[PDB]
Amino acid sequence: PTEKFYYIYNEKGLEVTITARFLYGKKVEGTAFVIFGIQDGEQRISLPESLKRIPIEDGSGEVVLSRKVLLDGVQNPRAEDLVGKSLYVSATVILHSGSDMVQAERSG
Amino acid sequence: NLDEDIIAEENIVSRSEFPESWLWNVEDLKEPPKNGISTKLMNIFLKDSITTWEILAVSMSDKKGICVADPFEVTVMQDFFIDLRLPYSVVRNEQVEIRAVLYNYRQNQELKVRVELLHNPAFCSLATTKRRHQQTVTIPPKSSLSVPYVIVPLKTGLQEVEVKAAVYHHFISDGVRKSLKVVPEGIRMNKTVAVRTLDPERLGRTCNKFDLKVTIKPAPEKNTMILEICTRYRGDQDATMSILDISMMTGFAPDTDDLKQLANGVDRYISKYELDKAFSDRNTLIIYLDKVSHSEDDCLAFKVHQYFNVELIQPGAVKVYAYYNLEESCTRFYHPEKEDGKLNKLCRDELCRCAEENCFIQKSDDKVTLEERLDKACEPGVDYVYKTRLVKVQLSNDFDEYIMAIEQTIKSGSDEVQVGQQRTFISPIKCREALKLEEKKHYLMWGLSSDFWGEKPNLSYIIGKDTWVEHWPEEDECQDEENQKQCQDLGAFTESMVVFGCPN
Amino acid sequence: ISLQEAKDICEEQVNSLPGSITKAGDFLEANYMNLQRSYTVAIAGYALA
Ligand SMILES: *[C@@H]1O[C@H](CO)[C@@H](O)[C@H](O)[C@H]1NC(C)=O
Repeated sequence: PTEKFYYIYNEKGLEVTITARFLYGKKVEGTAFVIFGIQDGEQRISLPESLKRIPIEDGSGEVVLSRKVLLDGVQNPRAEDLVGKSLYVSATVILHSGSDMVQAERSG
Repeated sequence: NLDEDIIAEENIVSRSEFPESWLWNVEDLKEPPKNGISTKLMNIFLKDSITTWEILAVSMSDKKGICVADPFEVTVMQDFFIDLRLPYSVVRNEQVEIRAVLYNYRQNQELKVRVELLHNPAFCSLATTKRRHQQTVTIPPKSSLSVPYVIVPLKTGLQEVEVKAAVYHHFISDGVRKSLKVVPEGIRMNKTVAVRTLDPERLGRTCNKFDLKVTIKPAPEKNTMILEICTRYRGDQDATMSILDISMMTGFAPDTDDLKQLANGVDRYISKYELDKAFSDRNTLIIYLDKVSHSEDDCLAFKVHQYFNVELIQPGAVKVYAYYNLEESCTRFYHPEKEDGKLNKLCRDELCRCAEENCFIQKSDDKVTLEERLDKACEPGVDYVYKTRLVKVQLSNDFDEYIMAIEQTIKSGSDEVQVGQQRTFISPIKCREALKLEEKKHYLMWGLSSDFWGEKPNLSYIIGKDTWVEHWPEEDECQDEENQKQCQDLGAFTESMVVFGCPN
Repeated sequence: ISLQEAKDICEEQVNSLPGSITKAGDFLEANYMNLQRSYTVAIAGYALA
């Protein structure tokens, strides 16, 4: 994610850059599965409405979570309870080969 | 023998060493220092694994103390190579799928590859000892291709797989050689009757998330057929994005425009490049779904075309799972005549062997003389040569059983055969009609000691690649002047076999 | 009124609802005075209530 945190008033919502590369030193061509969630200490809550199915372009990619979509999910719309909650992102990317598959995550 | 211009599989030094870690080394810094620096240069060898090798070190001098280092990166690769992608926990005696990805990082040069899945008696493959399984393919520069291979783990433990790919009008070859774990099930409890005479004589002193119905059907009007799939989820609420991995019967491709027609389809999407991929080696397809239902059958179907003509065709494969979870997947294999698309093998209590090699020793050759006839009968391999009469016949899906009536023991071998005895010979269903075999006919037959199914006295017989069979008519069916030449060589084969016996 | 009868019920599963309530009642209040019959008077009064 562009900035390490989530800014509550960032109208953009959140722009995310996906870098995917082979171990030997070459870039990957494919398609991605992006899912997010929230963690409250040891308590994690999954965010089902946000999953986006998204292409991967010459070892580079951009994904955008528009602020409109973001806010429709939330349970209690705005409160102080929300602070102290962190976000985690699980990525599942499949090659054009259809064969190899990688689970990735940004947490905290 | 079409083309002479490829590197022989027999000379394809595969990639062998794939440690997940190594060089646990410990080396000492004896060099005369300059600048206060002893410098060490350890000439080493580069493992047969293509990855950047990260190097981590620690200098323990007793005077200055410990010291971690800046990790060192050695970037390893070849222009063109393979990597093979397998599962881990496979189950012995269950047909599975693997995928082999050849990458090509040549910038402007396309490539034509002949690649063989290499034969292994631990696996039921399509590759017999003598009948190679070589697939020919073409690669766009700076692109890689996914090749499926469905197999049966016949044995347990650390099994290695090898595939050697060689190229034409160019230089390199490569080979992957990679092990994993095979294991057993142990149930053998499928709808047993109370006493089915399963026991021997001498002993003693799974798709849980998914509904998946796949059937490949034919077309009305080279050859094109229909692929049909029929899927569902088993739960309380409908499920999230599900994925399909679909792979092509050897030499197959979908209908490019019906593919396009389906992608605009509701709840579905296939990106453009795997959708406008080329007809040249379009072989593996991945289709992602928005959601899948728990309430009823939502099927799909589309066309497949035959790019290259080969008589025998790897089953297609279809693997479906929720976007999040691969391990609770469900895999089906298809084949139009093979029900559920499974290779023919031969099974007893916990053992199986692969029954997929040529039906019998090849017939119709110009040469049918006594000279070659005897030569294949004077070989040591021939354990038994019998002459019986097709008495009974059990036909079935799996195999087709011919009950043979041995009256004379021409040459017993490692067999204890009594006179006027009834014994069971098998032939796979794929072969049945090619044999043009009818009951009530005499047959003079022979095989090997290795080609005996079971243990004594509850045994059976198997007709293999090198088994020889030939019908024997009656006395009233050889008096024809047309049928002279056959019955001539039958009489002289017999007598000179009988009088002389075997030479040795 | 049918929607708002079961408010504080479908707030967790569907957070769209409060919008449909508000703008429907807005359409009421800006355009409630200009009615003639009492039936429409009565019901729309209650929903603004
Ligand atoms: C169970 O029976 C079915 C036929 O009814 C057969 O297809 C399958 O191979 C059997 N499974 C085992 C583990 O024997």
